[PDB]
Amino acid sequence: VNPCCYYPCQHQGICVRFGLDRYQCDCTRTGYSGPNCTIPEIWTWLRTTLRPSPSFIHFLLTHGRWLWDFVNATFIRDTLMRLVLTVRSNLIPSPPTYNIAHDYISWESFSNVSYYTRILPSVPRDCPTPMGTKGKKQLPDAEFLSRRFLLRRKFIPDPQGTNLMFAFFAQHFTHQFFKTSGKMGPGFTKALGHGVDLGHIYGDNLERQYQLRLFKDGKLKYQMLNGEVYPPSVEEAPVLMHYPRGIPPQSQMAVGQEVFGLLPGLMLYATIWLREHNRVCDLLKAEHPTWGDEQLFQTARLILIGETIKIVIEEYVQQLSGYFLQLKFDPELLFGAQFQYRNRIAMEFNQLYHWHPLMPDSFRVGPQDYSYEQFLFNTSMLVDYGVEALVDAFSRQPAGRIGGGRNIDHHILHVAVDVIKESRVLRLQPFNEYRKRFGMKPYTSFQELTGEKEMAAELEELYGDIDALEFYPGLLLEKCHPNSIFGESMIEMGAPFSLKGLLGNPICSPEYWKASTFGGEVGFNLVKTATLKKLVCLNTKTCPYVSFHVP
Ligand code: HEM
Ligand SMILES: *[C@@H]1O[C@H](CO)[C@@H](O[C@@H]2O[C@H](CO)[C@@H](O)[C@H](O)[C@H]2NC(C)=O)[C@H](O)[C@H]1NC(C)=O
Ligand SMILES: *[C@@H]1O[C@H](CO)[C@@H](O)[C@H](O)[C@H]1NC(C)=O
Ligand SMILES: *[C@@H]1O[C@H](CO)[C@@H](O)[C@H](O)[C@H]1NC(C)=O
Ligand SMILES: CC(=O)ONC(=O)c1ccccc1O
Repeated sequence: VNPCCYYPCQHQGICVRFGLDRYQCDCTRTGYSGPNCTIPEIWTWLRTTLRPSPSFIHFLLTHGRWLWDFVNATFIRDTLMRLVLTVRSNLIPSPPTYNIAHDYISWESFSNVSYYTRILPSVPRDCPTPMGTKGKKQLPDAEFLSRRFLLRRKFIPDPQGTNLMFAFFAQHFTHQFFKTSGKMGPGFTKALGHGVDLGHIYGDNLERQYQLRLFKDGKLKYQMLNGEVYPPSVEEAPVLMHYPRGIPPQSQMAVGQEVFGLLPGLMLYATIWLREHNRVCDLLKAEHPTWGDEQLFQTARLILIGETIKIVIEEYVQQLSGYFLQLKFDPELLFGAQFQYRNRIAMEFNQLYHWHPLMPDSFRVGPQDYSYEQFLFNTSMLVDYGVEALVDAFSRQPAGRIGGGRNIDHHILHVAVDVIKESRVLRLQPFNEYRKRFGMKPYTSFQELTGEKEMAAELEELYGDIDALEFYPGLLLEKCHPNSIFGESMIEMGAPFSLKGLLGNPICSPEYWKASTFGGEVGFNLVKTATLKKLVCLNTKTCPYVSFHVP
């Protein structure tokens, strides 16, 4: 039998088949040696024995308010942020490694970017079981597993007080780089650029961008309604949008991300950013009167990418982490370090980001409470209430807890189901194996996994062996910290993926991080000082309560 099915190689060592039945682990640069890369090197042993547990670190980061307040105001802040930035990233490989077609390095894997990459090779198609060596011959019925462990029974709010403003941001944001090609199958992505390219505002292809663009003052096309500014209609911006048959082009808003029409929350953020883009153009023009359309546009896009990356690090991630340490966005922190300014979206990263539990039972907008069947495709609510109106409403309603289990609304539970199904087609490796990839002890029992005995008990009869527990279910059912939005694994695995994909951008490089790049000091500060509040209020008549945290 395929020896690599036993996943013999520890610590990032590579399992290669040799002869008819042998195998060898390439322990190059893994820090360990031996047949399976288990014998540590002197420095490696020290490092691994002198590293406080993930939970301990988390502890230190979420306590000592008085302490941090003092640290955050010194240089230690920067020092730690850099540590975080670097340490966390070195986990994600770059240049990227494998994809759904190759479980080994290949020039194509590195060239063909329609491919999502993956951190761990697939479970060899010829292993005794679906997960490799352990578990039953057939995995739990996807749907059952979902109804039994992910379906929300009673709404469980996120203890960290995260709101829908955050939720919808997360959705809007991720959908600029998570765009699975329906025409190519799983593992493929129409979101080339694999990162924060703001393709969800400008489009994933030129023609579409060109269509979305006004080609005057560098501005982006738009339309006026009730005296306010909203994205143009599909009749004026003949772009392709995914709306249900029966809705005329004059009722569809063209934005950059085809799917964004299927939720006011999305189209909301779409409007906000469009608004901003246009505004930045104005700013740039006052400064550079000799500039043409292209450059005004091109520059304005770089500024928004900067802003986006800023707001995500200092307010969005901050929100999630709940850290007392003040996260900081400063491309310079890495100028001394060894870092590759490029990113390649991983399928595992895609899985992990399905945060559907955030969605509420219903959507409250003031005295009015809207249902899914009232929200999901409402092509007027946005224009009816207005940007400010919604931002105030979404900032006040709490999002649901992500980790914990049984907290996904039925209206959208069908997704978590496909996520599991897709996982198997992608032949993702076992949860534990991924745990190790991200420097964590594998779980020994389902009862160590979940914080309890009853659910674990059932998961055990179903999966057979904790070592068969799949990637997504593991992330979503794993026990949660004291009162955090999710578990250890979610943080330990996701943080690397998110920090790398944030700093691994060309504008974060020393070659790009110049003021000239953003049209001078004016444009540069726009980035250096961007904030969720400003992003909203500097583009709306009134200023509502805006924040990722419910008041
Ligand atoms: C009312 C709210 C929401 C609805 C109706 C919804 C619906 C969907 C649907 C239908 C898919 C496609 C999968 C399929 O064809 O079965 C999807 C994918 C996804 N959703 Fe949600 N979603 C919602 C909220 C969210 C939120 C809050 C997040 C968190 C950031 C999120 C993240 C994702 C991700 C990452 C994907 C994968 C996209 C891809 O692979 O291209 N969704 N969602
Ligand atoms: C990236 O890889 C995919 C799959 O390896 C390529 O698509 C396949 O192309 C071959 C020959 O053109 C066809 O026989 C298949 O039908 C295609 N399959 C899919 C999934 O579309 C794709 O051409 C590659 N992209 C580039 C530009 O290199
Ligand atoms: C290497 O791993 C294989 C499979 O798990 C095992 O049979 C073998 O005993 C291991 N060798 C060492 C020295 O750990
Ligand atoms: C859309 O929302 C408005 C209020 O924003 C409501 O009056 C109307 O009934 C909704 N239409 C739908 C989708 O049922
Ligand atoms: C210190 C650090 O990396 O924080 N990151 C996160 O909390 C984080 C962000 C996005 C997704 C999952 C996460 O766990």
